[PDB]
Amino acid sequence: QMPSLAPMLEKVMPSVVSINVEQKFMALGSGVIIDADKGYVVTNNHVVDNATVIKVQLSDGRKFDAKMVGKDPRSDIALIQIQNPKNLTAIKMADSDALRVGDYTVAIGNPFGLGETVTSGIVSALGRSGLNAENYENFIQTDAAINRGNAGGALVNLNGELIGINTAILAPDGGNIGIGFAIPSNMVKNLTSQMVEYGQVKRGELGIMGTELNSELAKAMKVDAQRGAFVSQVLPNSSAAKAGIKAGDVITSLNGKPISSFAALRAQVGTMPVGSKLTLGLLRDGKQVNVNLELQQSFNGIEGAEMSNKGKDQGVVVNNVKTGTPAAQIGLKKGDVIIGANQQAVKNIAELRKVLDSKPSVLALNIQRGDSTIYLLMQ
Amino acid sequence: QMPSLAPMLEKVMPSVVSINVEGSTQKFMALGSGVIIDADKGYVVTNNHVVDNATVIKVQLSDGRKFDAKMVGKDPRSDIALIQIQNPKNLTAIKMADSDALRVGDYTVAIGNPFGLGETVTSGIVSALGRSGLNAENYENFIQTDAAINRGNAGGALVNLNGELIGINTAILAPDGGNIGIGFAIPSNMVKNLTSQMVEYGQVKRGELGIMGTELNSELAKAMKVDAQRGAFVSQVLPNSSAAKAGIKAGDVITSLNGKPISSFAALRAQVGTMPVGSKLTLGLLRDGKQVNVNLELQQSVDSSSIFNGIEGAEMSNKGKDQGVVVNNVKTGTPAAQIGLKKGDVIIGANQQAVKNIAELRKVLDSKPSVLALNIQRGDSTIYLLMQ
Amino acid sequence: QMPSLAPMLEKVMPSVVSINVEGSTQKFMALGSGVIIDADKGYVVTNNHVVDNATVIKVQLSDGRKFDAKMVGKDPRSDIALIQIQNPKNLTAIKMADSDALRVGDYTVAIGNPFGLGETVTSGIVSALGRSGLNAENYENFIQTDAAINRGNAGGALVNLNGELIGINTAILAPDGGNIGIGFAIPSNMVKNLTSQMVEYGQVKRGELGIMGTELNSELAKAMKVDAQRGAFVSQVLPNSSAAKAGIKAGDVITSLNGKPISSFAALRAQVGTMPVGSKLTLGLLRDGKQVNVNLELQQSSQSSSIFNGIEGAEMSNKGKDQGVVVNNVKTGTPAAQIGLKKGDVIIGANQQAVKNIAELRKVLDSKPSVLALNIQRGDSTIYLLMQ
Amino acid sequence: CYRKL
Amino acid sequence: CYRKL
Amino acid sequence: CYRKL
Amino acid sequence: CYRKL
Amino acid sequence: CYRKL
Amino acid sequence: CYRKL
Repeated sequence: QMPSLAPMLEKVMPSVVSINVEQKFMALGSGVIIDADKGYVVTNNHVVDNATVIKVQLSDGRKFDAKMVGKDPRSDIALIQIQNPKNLTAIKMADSDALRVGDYTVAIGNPFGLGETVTSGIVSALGRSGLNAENYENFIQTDAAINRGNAGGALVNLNGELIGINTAILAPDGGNIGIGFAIPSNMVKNLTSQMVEYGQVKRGELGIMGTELNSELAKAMKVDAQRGAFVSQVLPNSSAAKAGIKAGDVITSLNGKPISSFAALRAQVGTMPVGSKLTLGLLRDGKQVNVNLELQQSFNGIEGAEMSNKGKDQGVVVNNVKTGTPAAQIGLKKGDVIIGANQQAVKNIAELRKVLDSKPSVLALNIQRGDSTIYLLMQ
Repeated sequence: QMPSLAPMLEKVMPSVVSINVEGSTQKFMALGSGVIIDADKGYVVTNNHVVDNATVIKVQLSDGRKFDAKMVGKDPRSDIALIQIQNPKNLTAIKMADSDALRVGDYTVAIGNPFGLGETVTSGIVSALGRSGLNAENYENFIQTDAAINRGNAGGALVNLNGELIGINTAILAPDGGNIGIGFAIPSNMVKNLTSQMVEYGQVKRGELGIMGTELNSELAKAMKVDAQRGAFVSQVLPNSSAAKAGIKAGDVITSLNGKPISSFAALRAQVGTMPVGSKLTLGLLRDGKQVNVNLELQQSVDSSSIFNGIEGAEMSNKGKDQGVVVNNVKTGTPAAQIGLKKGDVIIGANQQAVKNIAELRKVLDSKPSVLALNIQRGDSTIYLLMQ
Repeated sequence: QMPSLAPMLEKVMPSVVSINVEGSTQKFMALGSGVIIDADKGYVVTNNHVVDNATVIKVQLSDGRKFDAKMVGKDPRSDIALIQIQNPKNLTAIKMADSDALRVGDYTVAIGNPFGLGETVTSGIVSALGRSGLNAENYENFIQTDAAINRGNAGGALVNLNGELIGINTAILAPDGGNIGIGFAIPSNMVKNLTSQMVEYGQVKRGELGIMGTELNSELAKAMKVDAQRGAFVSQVLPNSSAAKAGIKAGDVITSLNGKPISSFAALRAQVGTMPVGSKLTLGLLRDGKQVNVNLELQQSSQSSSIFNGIEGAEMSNKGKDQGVVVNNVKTGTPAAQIGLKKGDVIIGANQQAVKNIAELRKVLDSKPSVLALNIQRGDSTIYLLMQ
Repeated sequence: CYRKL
Repeated sequence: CYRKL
Repeated sequence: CYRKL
Repeated sequence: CYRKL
Repeated sequence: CYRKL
Repeated sequence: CYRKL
């Protein structure tokens, strides 16, 4: 009687695939099915970007065809949808936050195109980042063998539950040296499900600026922790400000979970959708501050200026324009009142909508800068 | 109290050996490892590329004892050889296992001698099954393992957690020549078969079925309205062959072999090319929707590239009632083309040698003469023709 | 509820650290890893070669707590350093394990800071035991592991499944600067024995057996009719030696150490090359196949970077009764060539201080004035040498 | 390519 | 080097 | 010392 | 680019 | 090549 | 060569 992974893999290999993409290059890679009925496969953006055609090949041989659904080069998750899908198998999600260093992991992919290959390992570490400076990364690190083409693959725990998506490895020679990274499930869950509802990743930000907290700062500012998130300035009029986070604060926990580094938290919340609420654990003057927040963005308006009605049927008013915006480049200034556009007397923003919804190549606005009568031109 | 592989490796490791081999051509020394199949006889299986072109072969057991051992057989079309020991005394044999039970998920423990360090053990799992195509010519049904394997691991054992031999490791995939999580092993059931042919015959009785085919992709099953996506599409059914005798249809797809599914053609092609000329096996089919399983037998297949020895250009056989060798071959631009061997011309032979058959030629060619000059005659014209 | 290393790694991982040294030869900085041996003292063990040329050494804890550390010593002959944490508070020390209980096939977990990433964990198995012969100078008895180990895993921990230290990770065999599945680590008992001397003395007391010898291969075993194919062969025994007293003659084959089988001479060398002077030990040996046992202890061995902490060119020999800082070895082109003095003769008179013993140097050698003035008596004459 | 069996 | 988040 | 996959 | 060893 | 690390 | 323990 010998233990084996073949019972767990028998149920899980159907949910991983191989993907092929096609001056013009032809790409290898791996993806994983999220929704059997609709045929959603997730993978890394760096295999399915610049894709003329997307050809998915399941575990059994069946090639299919897929189209793009969303993309997110900042975290490197991209979603495709299989066309005309029949008899698909969806992998079961796992909650990454239950991962611990020392756990066992299985990496399924399509390395070097050879075919669906399985490789075992353990959780080398968690919360790794700093390899791509301008990138959201909260990587799971595994010593499970992973090579070219295994990207967008599956990292599942011993129960076949998806804990993460294999992404990048550190390897000077171009072959795995025992250091393989993966994006956690919980981030993939947040990024994929956003691409289905909205098509893109809408990831507004709360308004903290700041930098990593090093053990040297612990001494200088009487801070009990050596790893966290230090708040330089809070943006004004942002959620971070409204919630009462101040300069000189230290962030220690996200939703009760501790933080590894500012670069990780910067990624965990970079994948959360707009308006998500959360609770941070702060540290001001060595005392625990718990906050509650809500993310914020980065008709009844226009590209650069804000238009509201005024009076009965008289016309819409530009109430403020920010300098440098497109609507300030076209010349609209504070106080202008639009009575007609393209020989069409306008009242409300609704008669202006249908006129604007014609999407004409030119806009002649019969505004009233002060007491005078002028025309303004846009597009 | 811990888990460990030590109890299994404690009893299996004496059955894995190191191999140091010396060739004479250019002369070289090469490193490797082997597996003791038979204790008394001393049959030690190894890789063919490990042991070819070798004047002196010495085997070093797991103990530290150095032996001598000459060849018993070889087969470079599937990369398996066999050797046997000088004075085999108190050896230990490995236990074979059925490679046809392995699944993608089982744990594997590799053994061998990388970089001549000695007997090193590695742990891993069966990464995938039925791997072929990395070298298109030879028979490949490789077990893929992430167990670490490097230079000199070849001929080493790959054994499951009981220590039963499930494979002989033969290749890796390494862009820098260092293991990066891909090992390739030939299954023990292909190995047991060729170790079984090299004992009784001394060579391999190249079996022949009588079909042709090509790998069934997912495209063919769409239009051919075939249910399965991976199989073997029997394009050509050769006539008067033992294959055709079973009623093998044109346009079928073989999907079963001993009730065991089939990964790929080049795997099924490989799975069959490792068998004796008089074996009997079953094949599951799929003609129009009926899975008709048919028994079968293989029938025979005398190569002449072994008479060339570097000047191979074309195919020469035997004519009539040994009137002479044969030149049906018509090749241009080959190593046997600048020397003007055209069609329809064999004679007696070279250096005053009566050559009327392929064997009579081989009697005296292999006396290694400095220069050899044929006697071939085209039409009525008796000519000569010189080599070396 | 699946098997996992995480519950064991919860407690042991704090005992693993990362070290970051700066120094001179220049300018350079490099990184390694370390293992907390004594919690209350601040005793970190590491690899000597990550510690060479060290001005300032800053450990970093697993939780991000940074510290400072001064050396307690070094051992360039076994590549084991040891260091002392400055102002250590609330540390955790890792438990040891008996390397004499390790068998090939047991499970291992490698901990370090590879590539400056952080505390990275890898698992593997004991690939083999007692690998050595990578550099003749050093006493090595390494453990081979397939656990991934890379640059910065230096002086890391390698542990069994109960979190008990078995090895200090030292070197990898990898042609292309990246782990290919071979890792080497100094066993625990060796690290335990060496560190133990490094606490009391800040140096290692080298005690010798007084025997010469060489590796016994199976071809010499044919020569002497000895039934052992590996072992330790005895060339000659020195007079007035602990071994010569015991009854060791030329022509004996050492087969065991304290009852434990012997893997090689290189291991026998490295194993007792570390034990402190006067350590009792039993040896099993083979004289004409009559398997004779004997016991003995070690005696003293008899016949710069120990003090300089930066330049290992010269070699401070024994002080002497009146003399001091005698030296018996130096290489041409060393940092002991810019200085002016040579191996052939040396004493002391530093900075107009009547000084003779190596300890009396450092009470001014640590004072670090702007300018140093040696005063050896090269030959029969008096001279001086200046510095800084 | 063409395949023989 | 301060990064907004 | 910078790579991606 | 497959190496055999 | 052997690598010390 | 020849080494001395």
